[PDB]
Amino acid sequence: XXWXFHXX
Amino acid sequence: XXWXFHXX
Amino acid sequence: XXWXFHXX
Amino acid sequence: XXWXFHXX
Amino acid sequence: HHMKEIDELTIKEYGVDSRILMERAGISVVLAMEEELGNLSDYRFLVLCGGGNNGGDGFVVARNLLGVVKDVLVVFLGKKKTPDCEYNYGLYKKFGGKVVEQFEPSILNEFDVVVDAIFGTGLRGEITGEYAEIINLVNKSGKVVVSVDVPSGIDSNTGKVLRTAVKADLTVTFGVPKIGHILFPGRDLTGKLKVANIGHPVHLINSINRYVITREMVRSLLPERPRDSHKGTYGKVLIIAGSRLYSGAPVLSGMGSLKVGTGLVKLAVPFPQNLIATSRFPELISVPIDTEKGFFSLQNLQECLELSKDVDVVAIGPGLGNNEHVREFVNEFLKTLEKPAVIDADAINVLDTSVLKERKSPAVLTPHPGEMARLVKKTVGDVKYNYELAEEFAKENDCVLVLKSATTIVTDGEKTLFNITGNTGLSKGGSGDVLTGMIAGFIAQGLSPLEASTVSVYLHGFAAELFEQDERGLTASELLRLIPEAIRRLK
Amino acid sequence: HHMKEIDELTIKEYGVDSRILMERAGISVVLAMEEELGNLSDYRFLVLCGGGNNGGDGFVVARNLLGVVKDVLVVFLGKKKTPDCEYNYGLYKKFGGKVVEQFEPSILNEFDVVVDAIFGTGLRGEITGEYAEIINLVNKSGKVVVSVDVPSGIDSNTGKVLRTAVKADLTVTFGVPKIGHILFPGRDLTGKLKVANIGHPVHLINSINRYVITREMVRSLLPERPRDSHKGTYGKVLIIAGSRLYSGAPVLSGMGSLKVGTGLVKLAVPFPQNLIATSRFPELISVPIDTEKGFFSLQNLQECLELSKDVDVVAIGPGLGNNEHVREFVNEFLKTLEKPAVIDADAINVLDTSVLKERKSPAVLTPHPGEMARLVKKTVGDVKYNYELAEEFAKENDCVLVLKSATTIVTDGEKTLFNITGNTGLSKGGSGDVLTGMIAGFIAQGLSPLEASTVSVYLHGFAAELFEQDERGLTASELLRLIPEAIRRLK
Amino acid sequence: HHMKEIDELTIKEYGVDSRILMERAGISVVLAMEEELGNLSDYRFLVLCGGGNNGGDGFVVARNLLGVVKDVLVVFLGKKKTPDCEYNYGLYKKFGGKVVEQFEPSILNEFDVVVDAIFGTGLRGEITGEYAEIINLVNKSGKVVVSVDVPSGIDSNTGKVLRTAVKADLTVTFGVPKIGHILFPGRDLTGKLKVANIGHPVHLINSINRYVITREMVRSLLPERPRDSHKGTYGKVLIIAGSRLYSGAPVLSGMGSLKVGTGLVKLAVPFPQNLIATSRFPELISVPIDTEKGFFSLQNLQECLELSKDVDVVAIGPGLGNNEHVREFVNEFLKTLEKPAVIDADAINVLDTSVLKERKSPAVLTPHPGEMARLVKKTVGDVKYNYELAEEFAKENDCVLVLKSATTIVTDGEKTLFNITGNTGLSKGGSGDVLTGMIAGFIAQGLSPLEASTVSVYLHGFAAELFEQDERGLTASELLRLIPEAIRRLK
Amino acid sequence: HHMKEIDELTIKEYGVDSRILMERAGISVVLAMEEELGNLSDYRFLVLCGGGNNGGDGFVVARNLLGVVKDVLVVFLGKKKTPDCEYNYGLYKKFGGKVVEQFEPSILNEFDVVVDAIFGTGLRGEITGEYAEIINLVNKSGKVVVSVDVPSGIDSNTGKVLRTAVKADLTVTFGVPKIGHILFPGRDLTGKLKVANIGHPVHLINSINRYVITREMVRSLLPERPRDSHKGTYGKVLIIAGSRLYSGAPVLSGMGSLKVGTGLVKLAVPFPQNLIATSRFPELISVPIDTEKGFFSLQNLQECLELSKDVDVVAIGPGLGNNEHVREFVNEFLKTLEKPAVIDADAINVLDTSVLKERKSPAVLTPHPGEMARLVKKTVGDVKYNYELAEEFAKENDCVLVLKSATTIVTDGEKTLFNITGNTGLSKGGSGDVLTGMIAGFIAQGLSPLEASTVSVYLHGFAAELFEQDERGLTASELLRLIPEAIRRLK
Repeated sequence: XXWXFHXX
Repeated sequence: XXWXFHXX
Repeated sequence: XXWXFHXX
Repeated sequence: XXWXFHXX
Repeated sequence: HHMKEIDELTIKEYGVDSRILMERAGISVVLAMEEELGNLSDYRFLVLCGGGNNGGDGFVVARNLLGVVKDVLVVFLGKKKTPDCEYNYGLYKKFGGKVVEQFEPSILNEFDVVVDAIFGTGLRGEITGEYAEIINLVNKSGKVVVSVDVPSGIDSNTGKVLRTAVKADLTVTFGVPKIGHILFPGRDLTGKLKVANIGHPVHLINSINRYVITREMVRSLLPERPRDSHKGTYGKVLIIAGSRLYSGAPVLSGMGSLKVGTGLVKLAVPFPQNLIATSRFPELISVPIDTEKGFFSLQNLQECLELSKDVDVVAIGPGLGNNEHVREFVNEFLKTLEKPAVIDADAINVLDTSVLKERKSPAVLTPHPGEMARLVKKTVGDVKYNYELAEEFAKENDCVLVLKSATTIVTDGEKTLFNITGNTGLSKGGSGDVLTGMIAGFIAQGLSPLEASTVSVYLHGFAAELFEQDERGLTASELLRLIPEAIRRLK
Repeated sequence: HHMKEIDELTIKEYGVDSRILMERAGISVVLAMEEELGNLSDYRFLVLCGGGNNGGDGFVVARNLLGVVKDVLVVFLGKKKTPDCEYNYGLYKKFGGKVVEQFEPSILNEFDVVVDAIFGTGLRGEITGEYAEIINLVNKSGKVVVSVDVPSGIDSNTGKVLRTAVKADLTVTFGVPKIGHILFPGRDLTGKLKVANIGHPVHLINSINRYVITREMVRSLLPERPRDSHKGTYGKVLIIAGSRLYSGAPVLSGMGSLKVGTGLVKLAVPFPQNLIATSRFPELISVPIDTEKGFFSLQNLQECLELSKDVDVVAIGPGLGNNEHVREFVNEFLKTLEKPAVIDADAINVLDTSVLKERKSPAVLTPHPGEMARLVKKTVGDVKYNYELAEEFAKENDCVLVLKSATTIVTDGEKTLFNITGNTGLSKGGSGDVLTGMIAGFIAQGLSPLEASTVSVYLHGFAAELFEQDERGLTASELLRLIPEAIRRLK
Repeated sequence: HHMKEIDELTIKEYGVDSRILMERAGISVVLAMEEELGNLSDYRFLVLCGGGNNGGDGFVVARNLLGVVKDVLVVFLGKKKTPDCEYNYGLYKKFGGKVVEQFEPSILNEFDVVVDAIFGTGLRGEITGEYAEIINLVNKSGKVVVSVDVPSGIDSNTGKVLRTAVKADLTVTFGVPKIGHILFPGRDLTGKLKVANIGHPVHLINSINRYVITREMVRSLLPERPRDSHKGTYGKVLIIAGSRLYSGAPVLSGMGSLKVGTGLVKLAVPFPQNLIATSRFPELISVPIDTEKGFFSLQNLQECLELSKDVDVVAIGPGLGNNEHVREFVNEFLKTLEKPAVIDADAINVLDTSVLKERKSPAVLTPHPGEMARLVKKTVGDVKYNYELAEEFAKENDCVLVLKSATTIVTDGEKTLFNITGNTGLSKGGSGDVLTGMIAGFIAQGLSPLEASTVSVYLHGFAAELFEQDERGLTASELLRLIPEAIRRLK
Repeated sequence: HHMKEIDELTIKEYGVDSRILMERAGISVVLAMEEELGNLSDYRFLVLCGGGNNGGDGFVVARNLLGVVKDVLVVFLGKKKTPDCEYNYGLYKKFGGKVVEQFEPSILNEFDVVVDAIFGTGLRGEITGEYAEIINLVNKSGKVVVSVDVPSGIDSNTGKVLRTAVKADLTVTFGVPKIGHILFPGRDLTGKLKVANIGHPVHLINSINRYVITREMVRSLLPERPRDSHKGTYGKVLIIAGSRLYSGAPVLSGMGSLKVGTGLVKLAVPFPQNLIATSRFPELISVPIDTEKGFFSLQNLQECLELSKDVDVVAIGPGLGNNEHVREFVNEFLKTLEKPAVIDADAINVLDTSVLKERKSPAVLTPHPGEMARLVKKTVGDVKYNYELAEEFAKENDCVLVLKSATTIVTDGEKTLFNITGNTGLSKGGSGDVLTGMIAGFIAQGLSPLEASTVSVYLHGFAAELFEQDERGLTASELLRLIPEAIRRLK
């Protein structure tokens, strides 16, 4: 689940 | 983890 | 193993 | 747990 | 006292821009959908917005899905827009969002999720016209429905359907659950409820004097089981119940008291029906009451008062019957009894409420709505889920009122709690008899009447939910068995 | 007879330097903490030492943690030091240990573990003053508390709190458990108890004539189940119980006898209340006793004596009621009965103790402390946990006294055992009725009254602990069900 | 081009109130901490705020923790406050938040988490004075440190430390990662990076022409493996490498091409050093080049050009040596070669950049920073992580520059990508030789030079991370083995 | 410097009664046996005691088993008793322990465990007579043997057997391991060694300047792998090795350097033998050295010195051969080389030690005992396990001496470490070549020569232990493979 945050 | 949402 | 300690 | 004994 | 007042204070007094509260509300809806649907990329969203701040929240949701999911369309249904809904409409369009103002029925087969931001809280009027047509179509659509704040068409203060309402799979409300999420039909239409924190001061959130009863609250009210204890530590209950016609009621109440940890439970039951109780559960004390014709009467007043002397709480009413001799007995008994009373079933049915006002000692009344209706001489429809009536009744009569239903209302006129544990297995004779004993049990162990009522309604229902097979096969005996697992599972 | 005498003999007669005993005691505290906390490297230890040998032990602990853990500080609270405490203070300082003599309250947030070596065994006087202030702070600190020997403030000979006492997570005592670890409140304040072997001759350790009842002792007392056996092999019990008011008591006692493996159990219960027993458990024999008014009386003496002829043990008292006719009956019966008697509940309440002295045959009395209080005409507070009173009562009356409480005292006046199995689920009517039958059961199978009482109290309690859900939901019927698993789990 | 411009457009052009963006930023920090720390209730938070919008974000965080965690304190370090930081300071205080303006060193032992909102992005100047003292204390504190946007003291445009910077366990930035999160030392100081969506139009987020290379991007660039394929489908590579001194370089490059799926790989290596390659990997074609003294020279120009005719890409440089004859050869060869060239190691060291500008055919140069430094006649410190220099070099010379380091910069002067896969196992001879072949391999299979460089740097590094034991034991041969698992794991 | 001195200080200076130290020692033996044998109840113990303090410890053990196990017997073998042994003999008898003074051979079939407390540390003289007869019988008995302090008959300062010694399954020593537990044969005779803390000040325990190399020590010496690193960060090694006869040595050394994380490894090997290295491992740089006849000579001095200029460490010796031309070369090279040198194998065999004293730069010599013997012109038996000789050699020659054997001695003349990792798989050509490169590798990465030697010997051996099949099948190539798992397993 990716609406709020992306990784690096 | 409970900052945003409470249950019922 | 019980040389040193007994329980209750 | 290491109070009493060290290894080798 | 309520949420529009809390919003207003948060804005006017605390100084949070209303647009911020609105952004947070909308964002919270997205995160809630994400956690219910998983990754939202592959979904197509139809957002239906009114001109109110509910619609405004919907525009926030729509804007926040823009560029991030397969499709977004807003059907704006309102005639005018509030300032904050206008601002967010404005931003949605600035961000390249498509809005239409016509709801063509076919439109919803082009989408997976319907976000219902049409009407919010404090909608007062019956929905008719095209709004109704639209809501009916959505409900026939078989799409996933997420409602903003409350499903549109539900009265947020009562849970009643205003002619027609959206049936949501998920509802994301803000600050606190609303009475309409908690009472039926509203509770059914809400689906899964998430309560988002959208930035109100925690003080204001706690300014609210109506509560859902939670596991944590009950855990914290549960009495102490100090190791150095004796039977005496855990209280003594008398239960006055049963009749030649209703012989099993006493057994269920008595066993209800024991299963919640009461030290000593005594029944007074007309002989030989008293023997039924110890045959089933020999831990119980079931005292034979010699009666003329199988029912308590004034002939038994003195014996029951004597039995009351050496106990902490008296429960009365389960299976007593309803005749004039029972009436006389129940009212003289309660008028004279200087002990907390838990008044159930047939005792409520013959109760003179004057007697209740005149009592120095506490009482808990546990009516189902037909009993309440007869007690206040109103229709069931008047009394069912009528929390204000129950408050005023409790306040007037200095009692705790536990008005039973799928959502149970517990109130002392000052504090009002809502129980939402349970299932339809409790819609069966015997259930209430169990609850009655549990309450008396918890009072006996030292909880106030309100505390005992809160804890008991919660567990009674949670115990029904722990039944291992189909709920509709649940019976009171099995419910008794499940009580100690419910208590374990609290902790 | 006790531990200070054992220490003294070990020193003066056996020749163990008292400093060696002390080193071992301290070392044993470290190893016990290590096994409860795991690796002690990362912990900071606040050791609180008095000037007695308890404090001396604390200095050994502190010295032995020096260099090995994150921090050690000793707050020395005493005014003077014993020789061995002086020696060990001396060594602690030689090894570079920091000592302060002022307890500043803030000090305990700089530490994880409080080692309480302030007061040891045979502290007689009420703790007031700054000692109290310090102990209260420690108890409010929320730190891990390890007590040396006994939590400071507990009377090691009675378990009573001397105004205030330390509440320990762990207590490490030496040689044997002390009466104050075993009786409440002391037993609660002790937390987890470890009994360290610090070098006393094993002979002296066994010179002690008071014992905790252990699994191993009970395993070894449990009667033999030889394959070539018949009903007759396992004894016959008569249980005289019940009344029109207390109909379920007989069922619980009778079933208690059966669940422990008794061959034949017979109840004499007033009719028709006798029928309650076989409806629940048809394995039982429940003989109808024709009574005038629902209670045993002298009219039933002859019938009960006849029934007694063909059994090994008679249990009497559960649910009989307390009136003069019951009194007459119980005392004439016991005066005349030439069989072991287990005397419970209402039979104790009407018991004339003269009758008990005059009996050639054995007896076991199973009072809870209110029954004991009435029996010896003392206050409950006088009799509760009063092992010396119970010994003297047993010795005077040639009986076995099982004085029930969270810790149960079993004594024949010569040997005194303490039971520590059980939980607050046993603080509920019916529990005692079960125990009564178990005892009679074990006597019937051939155990002496004391042996039967030891085994029974242990299992009754262990069975309560095996209940699968919350203890407070435990009832006697469920306890009966759990007895055979308790017996299995012994072995 | 960058984030302050994106914020500004989002505000001024799109119309999002800057306070909303700020609320979202702060909220996003809380949710990120919640997901790293779990339930935040039991934590005590020290929030350190500057007067900039970073500090403003910190006030949002602090306000949002108010009432919800064990403790919150803001130490406000600024002298003045921006409007939005003032607004949020205002709200924090309105909500009952404690602020102090003095940082007492002891303060941080009263807290578990330090939220660093002191300095944000575009901090230009070296931090000295008490700001430094404070940041050093925080870094010595051993507390959990969460940085807002960037760890304070890191130049967000370069990753350089401005005398001193916070070392964060977690950093939550907004919109996109910043160059200072990606380049060292900044990348080390950032700890775990979360990139929050705080509401910028997705268009603007994608207006950015610098990117971290992600799994998904590489998955999508990976060439097709159509079932009906032959060796020819997957390209032909020539690799000109090796010398009498550097015999193993050719083997690693050649094997690098094969492991990425190239159809045919041919090495031209001075004889007999060419035999080393087929002894290790007989799948390779290793052509003997007859040389005067063990090194390529102009004597070999013609043979290498002929070999170049029947291949798609030529890789040159690994292990060639650096003498004048090699120099002459490399430059005449590249001047004349009408094929894409991957230019590595010693070929870069002798490269005349004029030759590179004058080439019609593409090139990729794979310098480590010492090679780059010599190539542009700058210091390593000038060139290391100097993405602007690398862009301008690529733009000027019409090449793709892969400037290797723990973060590798791949640029064609228009698009600039950052690789963050890998570990220190790649800091070992042979590593670069592998990468060189992979690039040529991917070019041969049809990827553009930039695409081939992106994919290769990513996998080369990911392959190092898949090594099963300690990274420092990783060698190039093992890296080759791991390449196909890296490719599998892409998909 | 040693343990009898530590005991003495602990007694005379710190003030611990020697009887306390002795009680602790004995107790520690019981707890150690308990943890090796489990519950000791069912065992029969034959304790064999001398008249020294070792015997005294045995009496403590015996006394402490009294009453607690199936049987205890002490055979007291001494003629006289020390004061503390007398005291503990005294207590053993007081506690009812049986002592005999005659060892009848048959006696040991009546027992399961032999506790050997006959001779302790600092036994100097060869055991003959009946003591020998007794020890031989015990060793033939097949009983479980626990030795107190050291197995009787082992010289605690050398590990040599004094004609005959007990072979123990378990040995419990106090304070620290003794040289005789660590060196063979003593290390074999010790069996499982437990080192008990019997109360010596931790300062004194650390006053000891000889150490076993532990996992934790090596973990802490392991160099840092900072993310922002390049090849250059991890050092450069030159390895001068190989000859026409010994072509594989260079490959193993070179690969040893790489597997420990060295950035760049270069070999200088006579051509064409240099090609062998890059065929096996193309990551290596293997420089062809043109030689007259297959061996290094002074003709190569200049080239090797040039190669040495651009590296951090030079390793020399593996596979060079031993002729006069090699001798000349090695010594002129080392005389002139201003870089740390790791000197192995054939380089040691031709080494002029004068050259070694005269060097400004550091050196590590890695002799096996035959190489050491030739180097100092002593017999292997003189030099094997001769830690004092190795110290003095290191001190005299300003080098680190790694004297290889199953226990490896690493010393710089001031600090002496003992490595006990490894197995007989390392007793095979190639093993030493690997270690040589590892050391150079660790020096190159920045560890001091002593640190690099400590870490390397430990890992080299631990890597041999990680081999998955029978140790005797271990070869150097497989050992190389296992190095990175050994490093991982450190952490």
